[PDB]
Amino acid sequence: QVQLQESGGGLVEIGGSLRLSCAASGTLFTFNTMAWYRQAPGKQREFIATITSGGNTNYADSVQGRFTISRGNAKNTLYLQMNSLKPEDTAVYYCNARTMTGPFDYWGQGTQVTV
Amino acid sequence: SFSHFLYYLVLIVVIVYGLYKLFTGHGSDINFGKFLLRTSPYMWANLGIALCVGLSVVGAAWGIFITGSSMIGAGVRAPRITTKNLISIIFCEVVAIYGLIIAIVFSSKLTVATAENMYSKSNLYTGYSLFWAGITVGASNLICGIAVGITGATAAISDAADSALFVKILVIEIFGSILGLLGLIVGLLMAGKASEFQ
Amino acid sequence: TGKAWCCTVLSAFGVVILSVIAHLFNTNHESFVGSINDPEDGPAVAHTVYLAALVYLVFFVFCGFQVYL
Amino acid sequence: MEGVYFNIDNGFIEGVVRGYRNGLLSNNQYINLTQCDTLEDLKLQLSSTDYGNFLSSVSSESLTTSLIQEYASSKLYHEFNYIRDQSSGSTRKFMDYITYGYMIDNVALMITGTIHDRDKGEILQRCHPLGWFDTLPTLSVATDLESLYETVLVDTPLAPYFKNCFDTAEELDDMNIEIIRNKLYKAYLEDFYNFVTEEIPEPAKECMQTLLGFEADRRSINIALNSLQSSDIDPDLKSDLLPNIGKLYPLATFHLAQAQDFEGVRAALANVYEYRGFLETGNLEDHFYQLEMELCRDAFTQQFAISTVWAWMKSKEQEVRNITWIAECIAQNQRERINNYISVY
Amino acid sequence: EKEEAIFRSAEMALVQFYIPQEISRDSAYTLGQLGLVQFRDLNSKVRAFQRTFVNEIRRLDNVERQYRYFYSLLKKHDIKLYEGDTDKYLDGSGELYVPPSGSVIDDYVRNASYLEERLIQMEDATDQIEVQKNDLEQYRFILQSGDEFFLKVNYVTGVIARDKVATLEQILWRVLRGNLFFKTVEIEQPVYDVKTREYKHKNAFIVFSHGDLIIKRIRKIAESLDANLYDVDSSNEGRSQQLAKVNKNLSDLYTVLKTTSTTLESELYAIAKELDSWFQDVTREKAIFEILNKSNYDTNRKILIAEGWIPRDELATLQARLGEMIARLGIDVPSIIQVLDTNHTPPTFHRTNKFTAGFQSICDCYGIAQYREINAGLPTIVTFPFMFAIMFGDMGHGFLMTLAALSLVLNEKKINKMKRGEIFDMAFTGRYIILLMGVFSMYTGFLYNDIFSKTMTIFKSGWKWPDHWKKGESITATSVGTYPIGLDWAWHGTENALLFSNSYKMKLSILMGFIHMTYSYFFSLANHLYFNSMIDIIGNFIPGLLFMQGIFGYLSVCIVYKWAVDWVKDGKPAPGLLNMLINMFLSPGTIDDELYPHQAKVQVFLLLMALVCIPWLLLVKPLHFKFTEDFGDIMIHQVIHTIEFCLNCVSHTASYLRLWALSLAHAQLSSVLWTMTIQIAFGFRGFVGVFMTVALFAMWFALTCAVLVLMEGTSAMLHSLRLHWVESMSKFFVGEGLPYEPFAFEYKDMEVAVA
Repeated sequence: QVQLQESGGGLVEIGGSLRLSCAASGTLFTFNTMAWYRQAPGKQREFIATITSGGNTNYADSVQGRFTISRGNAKNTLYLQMNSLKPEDTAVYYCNARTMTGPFDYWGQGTQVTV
Repeated sequence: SFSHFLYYLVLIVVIVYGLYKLFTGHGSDINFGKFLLRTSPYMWANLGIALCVGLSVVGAAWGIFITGSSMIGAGVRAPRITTKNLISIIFCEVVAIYGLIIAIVFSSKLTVATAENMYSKSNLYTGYSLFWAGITVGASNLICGIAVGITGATAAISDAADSALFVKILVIEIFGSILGLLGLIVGLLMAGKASEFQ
Repeated sequence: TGKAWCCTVLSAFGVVILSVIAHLFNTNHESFVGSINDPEDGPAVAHTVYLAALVYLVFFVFCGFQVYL
Repeated sequence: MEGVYFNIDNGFIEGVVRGYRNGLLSNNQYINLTQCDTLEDLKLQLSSTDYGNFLSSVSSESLTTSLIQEYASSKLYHEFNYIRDQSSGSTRKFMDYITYGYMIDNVALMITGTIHDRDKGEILQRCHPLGWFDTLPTLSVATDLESLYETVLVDTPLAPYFKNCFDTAEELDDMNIEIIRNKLYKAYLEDFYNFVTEEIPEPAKECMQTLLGFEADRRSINIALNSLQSSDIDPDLKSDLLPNIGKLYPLATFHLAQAQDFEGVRAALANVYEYRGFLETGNLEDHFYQLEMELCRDAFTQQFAISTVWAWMKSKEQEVRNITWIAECIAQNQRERINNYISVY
Repeated sequence: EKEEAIFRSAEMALVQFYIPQEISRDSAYTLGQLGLVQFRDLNSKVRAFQRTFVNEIRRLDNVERQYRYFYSLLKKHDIKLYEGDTDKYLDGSGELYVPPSGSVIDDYVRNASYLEERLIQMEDATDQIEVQKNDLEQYRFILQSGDEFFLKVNYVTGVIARDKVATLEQILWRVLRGNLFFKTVEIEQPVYDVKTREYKHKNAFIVFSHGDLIIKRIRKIAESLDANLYDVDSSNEGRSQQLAKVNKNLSDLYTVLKTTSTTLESELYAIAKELDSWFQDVTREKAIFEILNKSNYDTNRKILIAEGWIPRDELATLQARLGEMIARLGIDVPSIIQVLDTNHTPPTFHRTNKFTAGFQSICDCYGIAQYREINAGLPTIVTFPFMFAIMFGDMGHGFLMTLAALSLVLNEKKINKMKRGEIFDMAFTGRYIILLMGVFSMYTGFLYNDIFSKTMTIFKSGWKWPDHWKKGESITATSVGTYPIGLDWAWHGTENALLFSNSYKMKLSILMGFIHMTYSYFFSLANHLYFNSMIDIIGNFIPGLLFMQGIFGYLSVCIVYKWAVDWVKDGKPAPGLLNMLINMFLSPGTIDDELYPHQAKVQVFLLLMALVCIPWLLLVKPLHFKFTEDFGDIMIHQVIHTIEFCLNCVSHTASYLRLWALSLAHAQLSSVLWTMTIQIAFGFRGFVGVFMTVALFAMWFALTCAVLVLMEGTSAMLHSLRLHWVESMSKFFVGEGLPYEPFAFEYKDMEVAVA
């Protein structure tokens, strides 16, 4: 069985920088796609960023140039780093890992951040 | 015999199917090129590596039992045979070493390609290259094992008659064993220019 | 007589090998409880392995006497 | 090709038999035997050869040429049975076919001994031990061939060969037995040749077809010359006794059956090159043995061919004939004929 | 002082013997007691039955025939001869003792002849009684049969072998044409035939008919199949009367059998005390004449001439002991001994001890070394067990093998004295070589850092893992240093371990192979110099050296050089060793990735050096002989040697990959066996868990000992032998020498002699 865990969450000072870390275990292959999502109270989930196995990156316009997404040295490890934070960024954040075809689409439990 | 009947049945149905597709105007349905162009190159490469050592080992094993059974039979009244004639077994066994060696070299080529480049020019070339390169080494080694084995059995039978004969017959095994090197050399040449799967 | 020797030496190796393995488990040695797939509890395993060593110790002294007489 | 499949089954046999071939006496060894002057010396000289210790249990005063013949033969008969025991499949069938010839001879010998009312205990001790079968001595219980066939011979592997025999007179006789013996051999060689053609692969196929052909030819010539001792034989009756497989067949065998005298036999035989000069000179059987040995020596040059065991079997038999001839010359002291041994090797 | 004949053969001397005919027989016994000299055949040209001592040989040969006959009579019965007294004449020490007098030998001849005459008549008279005893026993069995047997003259009856009865029933049904009435019963005790001394399962039968002319045929048919027919009356009274009479005859017959049989066994029990002693004397009496038969008899003088090889080192003892003989014999004589020089080839002799003997055997089993060429024994002592260990690398299996050999070597005083089985004698002969390969297996097992497929964390590792990670998260280590002894234990259970182990072991295999071949090849030089053959230096050794080192020495230097360069720090791509080796031949002067400066210049030079050595090796020695049609054989030999040497150079170097293959296979079987038969036990608890653990360990230890030591050890051991006989030894070993085989006396087993 596959599973994922976030880490690095918590409250932070206004304008402060922060990093979120994520990992996935229990599968032999490298995931084609891995991504981050967020959800503030009273709203649906919002897309933030995604990165391919080839290192291609894509971002939401709201965090363009503010957030950066990257993969770690070892297989199926992921990072997100935000250089400054504001109240409109406060939410719970999720990891997502996907396969190029089929139902194999995994989601993490999530972690909170607030100003 | 029943097996020959199957061969002619299969020949006839293939002909009829080809003629049928041709006359109805669908002659382009049986498109060998698109099959060859669309099957996964990992099949060709792994199938080549497997048959390379597989057929080489068959050759060595076949060569050994050809030589060994006669050598043991000749040795019954001339046990001096057993220790000097071992060289014929050596020439058979080395044919398996060449098969193993090529498997070492080719195994380094089996990287994993990204989906965007799976069926590109370079990856297809490597797939066909490793397949046929494996076959020539395997087939040449299979043939070589038989020829050395048959000569080895002949040498043991002759040595039991007069020790002076063995040295003269041994020359023929050397000529036989050279076919192992030539198979190896051509195998390395036709594979040497291929690149690992990108 | 020869009948007793094999059971003697097999037990003799049993005593030392099982007890050494038990000690490493009791110590939580990395080569025995380090993996995610290793058992979850060192001393719990050590106890049962240690009892297995005692079983072979009984067979050792039993056969040691039978071969001595 | 030739060699890739033979050794799966026969490889061990081919090695051992050629081991035996290396034991055959050479010309120099016959010469050394010729220079002995007592059987007690012949025993010592032979022990240096491959024959080894085979007489090491025999007292010096008990040495006789018949004892040497018996022990020398027994050596071969054990080696043959050993090789057969290690065989299987078509090879086993082949070696049994070699055996049928000897038991066909034992049948005629046993009946001949019976019709003279001689003790069965005497007859058995001169039957050939390869031609043995379970009920051989039971052929001594009667004289009627119809009764013997139903009693015994239907149960033996010889049964098919009596297909042409039963039109006999009611009671047997010396001449009547011999025509039976030949009409058995007639069927046997044709069956043996057919089996070789059907079931034995190359190059052994052609090798045996040649070797069996020679025996058919020799069988034919002797029958023609022996019939000339009779007051009469119907040529159509004589025609049945000549095998169909020989080099002489059909053209020469037809004239050979029609022929009435030695001059006519020569006129018939002179048409065939391989026997062009046989009847003019020397001894006829001496020529046959010489040519028989040439064919065997040729066969040994093949490899991975089961005919090798036929070649070994026949060559070793001639060696016993040689050794006994020399031993007889030593014992009887009539040395001037001693050099007539036959040796190709 | 004696020379240490283990590095090269002992120096041999040829010595002539002139012995007066009077002292001949006595002297030759002393030379047999010496057990030291190997004689030549001075007159091989004369025929066997013409040699001068043939009559003497025949005399003892007839006695040995009779002793084989007597031994057969003993073995036919349960009687057993007196064992032992093996050491009465000699401890094998070579002390002088006096031989039997001629009158004693005459008495043995006379006595043996007398005994054969008695036992022949006695034995033949005995079995005649046994036949009658056997016959009456069979007859009685019929009369004791029940009346049911006779219900359905009216019948014929008898006894027959149980295999043949099937044919008898078939034949009778055939000739009676279905009117057959046939009954049969089995017999419980097998019956022996004196005709063969083999036993038959017998059977009894009866058939019914009236017609006289049929009854006659039935009797003939039954007799034809070796059946014993018996006349039996139809009345129960008559059968009872016949049964009574038969019992009287049978009762009386036991008295005859027992009196004669016990007489015979009393005779055998006497000779059984002495036969082995007689045989030991007579066999030596034959052997001594067999030596004299090879000497040159002189008719102009009462003297015999003989020749033999003696080690130059021992010659003073030979002169001394013959002096002692003359002292005891009193007869004066001129010098028996004259030393002689010749161009004949001497025999090869190597002195040995309980340690070296096993290793020397492994070499002699391939061939006898040429006189005073380098003995392969010494290099074999260490390199054979070490080349085994480098494959059989594991401290666990190494220990078990070491302990086994220790139990065997410490008891050697006891084991040497007892009788040993066929396989056990092979093991005992190898005790030291097994011990030595055991302890090496420990050392190389430690460098592989493997004990029963588990690693040992002796020293601190040179790799450091990340400072944090989560359950099941993949991680990669960073280097801190280098491990001091063996493989770093951080590699265990590592999911990419194989890619490091295979890189390491394959390079280790090639390096060991190259060094072993290089070291062995230099013994060729040590032979050429010792025999002062310079053309061999200039023609064979030098070109061979340049060809061998120019390619595979270069390859060895490259792989050991590549380890010394920090490719990651210095920012250059790590070059491919397979590519540069192949391209050096198939695309010379071209490089994909640079390994060192000026690489292209060196590679093309070394290629040219390798090529020019070919014609240099091929031509120079034949041409030298041509300048001094026998030269044709020198030409043929050299080209055969040339082509073999060149292709063997690559073929042999490749074959050393076996060291890696056998090791990798050995490692994986060990790992799987633990994973399948011990790792299970830790999943259970309680007394069921204890029982599961105790049972599984026994399974694990059984498989470990039976397969991973006995079978794997045997497989690896004989691959080490292959590498020595073929790859290593062929570089210097000439062989085809003559073994040293001195005339001597020893105990001969009566059982083996009759066999």
